[PDB]
Amino acid sequence: KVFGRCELAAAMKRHGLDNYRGYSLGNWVCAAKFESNFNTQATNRNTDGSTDYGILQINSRWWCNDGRTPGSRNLCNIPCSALLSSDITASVNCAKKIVSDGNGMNAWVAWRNRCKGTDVQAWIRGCRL
Ligand SMILES: [Cl-]
Ligand SMILES: [Cl-]
Ligand code: NA
Repeated sequence: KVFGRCELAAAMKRHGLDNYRGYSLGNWVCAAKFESNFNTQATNRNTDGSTDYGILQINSRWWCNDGRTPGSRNLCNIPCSALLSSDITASVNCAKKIVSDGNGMNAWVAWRNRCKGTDVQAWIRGCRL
């Protein structure tokens, strides 16, 4: 499923991401835009053989099991395929654990390089929330 920008903002808000760990909703929408282009089915393979899954491109090296990242962990206790659902609950619940691990949203490279220090509120402007 490819979310609209306001559609995704409303779903993230319902799932508790607005101001979660001090990150306003615009940060989460901005990160999803540049990580996956709002596409829940996005996958990308990393150099170390791990793979990023879903609308927030969560890495199998640490966070989910795809059966093909040797020595990896599964800290969100989910199959990586669950991160590709049209239902974003699994992605949100896992992202909540990631952003709480000490490094905030710096875990997402696209957020650090393209969202951090910008007017992220522009990503939710005009949306009914
Ligand atoms: Cl915002
Ligand atoms: Cl980047
Ligand atoms: Na894993």
